[PDB]
Formats: sequence, C-alpha cells, structure tokens
Amino acid sequence: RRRLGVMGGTFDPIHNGHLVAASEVADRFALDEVIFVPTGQRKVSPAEHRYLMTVIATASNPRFTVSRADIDRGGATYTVDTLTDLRTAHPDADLYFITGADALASILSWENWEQLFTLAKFIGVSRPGYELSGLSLVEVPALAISSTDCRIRAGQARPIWYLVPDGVVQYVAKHRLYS
Amino acid sequence: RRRLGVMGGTFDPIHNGHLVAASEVADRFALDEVIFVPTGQRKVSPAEHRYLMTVIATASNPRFTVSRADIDRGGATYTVDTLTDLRTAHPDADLYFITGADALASILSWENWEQLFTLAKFIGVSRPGYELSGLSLVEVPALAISSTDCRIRAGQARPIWYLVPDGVVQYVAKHRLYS
Ligand SMILES: Nc1ncnc2c1ncn2[C@@H]1O[C@H](COP(=O)(O)OP(=O)(O)OP(=O)(O)O)[C@@H](O)[C@H]1O
Ligand SMILES: Nc1ncnc2c1ncn2[C@@H]1O[C@H](COP(=O)(O)OP(=O)(O)OP(=O)(O)O)[C@@H](O)[C@H]1O
Ligand SMILES: [Mg+2]
Ligand SMILES: [Mg+2]
Repeated sequence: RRRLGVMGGTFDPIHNGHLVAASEVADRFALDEVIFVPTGQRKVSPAEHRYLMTVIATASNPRFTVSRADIDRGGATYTVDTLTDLRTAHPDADLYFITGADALASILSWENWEQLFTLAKFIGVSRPGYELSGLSLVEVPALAISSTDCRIRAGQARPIWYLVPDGVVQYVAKHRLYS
Repeated sequence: RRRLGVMGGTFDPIHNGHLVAASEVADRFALDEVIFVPTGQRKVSPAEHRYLMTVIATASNPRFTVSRADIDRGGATYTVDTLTDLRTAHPDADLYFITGADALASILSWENWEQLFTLAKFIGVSRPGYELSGLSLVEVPALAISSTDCRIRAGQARPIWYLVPDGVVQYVAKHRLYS
C-alpha cells in the first residue's frame, strides 16, 4: 500500500523545522509522499497566503505536496476532519500523521485520539523546548525555530534567512506579511 | 568605514547553521558584506568542491560573498594569515571575524588571539552543544547542525534537505561527495 505522510500546520510561515521534520519521517518510514495541509482560518495571515508559502516551500522536494482541503472546508480545523477527508481522497493509501511534541500532547490531552489512530499512524517528532513522551516517536534534527519567532523577526525588519526557505523569505518581503 | 563580516570554515558541507549565524551577525552589527572563506587543505573534500558549494550556498543572499584566498595560499590555514590577507585586500574596511563557540575556544586556547584582535573585531556566536563564554558574544538561532552529521547522512543515503541549502543538496548528489 502507498505510504502518505500528512503534516497539518498553520504554516504562518512554514519553516525549516517543519520541513526537516517531514523529511526525516519520510526517510525513516519510506514514505512516497508527504502532503502538507494548511489549517483553515494573534492575527493569522489569510489562508491563501499560508497555502502559497507552503507550495513555494515544498516545491523543490520531489516527495512533498500541499492539500488545500482544510482551508476549503471552511471554519475550524479538527484532526478527525482532516484525516477522514484524506481517507476519502486517497482510499488505497496508508496515512501517517506527522506531529511535533507540543501538538501531540494537545491531541492526546484534548481529542479522541483512539478514533484518530484508526484513521492513521501517528508519528510524533521532537521539537526543541518540548517533551516528547499505533504511535511512533522519532528524533528529527533539532532546529529551534517557530513561526512566532519568524513573525516577530519579519515585523522588526530582522532577517528570517535560513530559518525558512529562500522562497518564503522572498514571499514574506514581497507581500509584507508581518509588518 | 565599510563593515565586512568574515567567516572561515571547512565548509564540507556549508550548512544552515553556518548561514543563519552569519546572517544574525550581519543584522546585529549592520554589516555590508559577509565574506565566507573556505579553509585550505577524516577525508576533507577537495578545495574546489568546498569553494563551489559555498558560492552556491551564498549566491541568493545579496550580502554574502566567497573568497578563495585561503584555498589559493596553499598549505594550512591560520587565522592570522586569513585576516592579514583580508586586511591587505580590503585596506579601507573594518573586519568582523565570525566564529562559533567551539572554534572560539580553540583560538583563545591555541592562538595568539591578542594579535588577532588587532586585525579584526571578533564575533563569537552560539552553537548548540557548546559553551559560549574587542570580542562580542551574540546568540544566533539554535540549529543543531554539523557538517559531520551531514557527511554521515549523505554516506548512508539519508536526506540532508533543510540542513543545507537546496543548492548544496543538489551539489552533493550530483558530485557524490560523501559516498
Ligand atoms: N521546529 C519544529 N520542529 C518540529 N516540529 C515542529 C517545529 N515547529 C513546529 N512543529 C510542528 O509543526 C506543526 C505545526 O506547527 P505550527 O503551525 O503551530 O508552527 P509553529 O512553528 O509552532 O508556529 P507558532 O509558533 O505560530 O505556533 C505541529 O505539529 C508542531 O508541533
Ligand atoms: N550550527 C552551527 N551554528 C553556529 N556556528 C556553527 C555551527 N556549525 C559550525 N559553526 C561554526 O562554523 C565555523 C566553521 O565550522 P566547520 O567548518 O568546522 O563546520 P562544522 O559544522 O563544525 O563541521 P565539522 O562537523 O566537520 O567540524 C566555526 O566557527 C564553527 O564554530
Ligand atoms: Mg505552534
Ligand atoms: Mg567543526
């Protein structure tokens, strides 16, 4: 069966932390594809901008794609809705939902994760400054990067080079996203 | 006076840790340029390959250039020789020698650093897993990346995406540098 990575995120902006994590997981579980899924709509940049920055970010990687499913569904994004639609859209694939330590704790604490485990294999990945502890835990390269830090840098005219892809650096400057 | 960053390195390969560090320093001290200087000739990849990967890596950044001075001098690279030649090649500029915590300790422990401080301002930067303590100490984004780890990944056919620039990922694959 086809092995599809899934990685949800606000992606405001997508950064090298998100991308290095997806790439490690893709290697360790021999995934054919990773679909990045921008969440639907602290100011959150419009959905279309977050979507496009994600297409630009993932463009160069032969295995990474983007779904606009969550942004098009409308309203709030729940993990169950994301995976169910992906199950319907890729009936013959095995889904691997990729999630960093903070968002994993949140799913385990606040969602019916037993149901979620019936829709996909869960791959919890490490993130600097958080505690990682049917579900698999993987250590990915330690890149202490948050979108928050990027948004603060962009607003203070401080550089986000080498924290996000060159495409995202350009895209943030051109559309003036966080100033 | 013109403010020139200088960053020496083996650059085998250059990675996002090196580049994010140079970029932070460039912002904090309003540098006009950062010159990356590959050291002259554990197998170290030929000088020309390390040089080119550095040109490719720094290409997209308007403020980053490369000097082939150290690789062309011949023999072993000493910090004093690097800075003296840069002083001669850019007589009217102020040099800022950029160096991570491990290489800083090594210079302070093993070289006549008082002389070196007469040729340039020293900017010690943080690196994960090392202790940072005329000289300035700056915290740069924490990206736990080493060329060593990249070389080991490349040799085991494991991905170095988002640890090095896309150009370096391509360049390592094409010339098969560490396999
Ligand atoms: N540096 C990182 N390394 C690994 N996983 C990360 C990293 N940053 C975020 N993640 C994971 O990426 C997913 C989406 O994160 P999210 O969109 O909130 O990004 P973010 O960097 O945390 O932005 P923000 O700081 O605005 O919350 C989550 O599963 C989260 O755990
Ligand atoms: N992740 C990093 N963040 C900040 N500085 C770094 C980082 N990696 C290396 N440096 C600095 O880059 C300069 C050159 O390092 P070098 O060429 O030895 O790279 P490296 O990553 O340590 O490779 P190797 O692992 O083969 O020693 C030094 O001043 C070093 O302290
Ligand atoms: Mg977050
Ligand atoms: Mg080193």
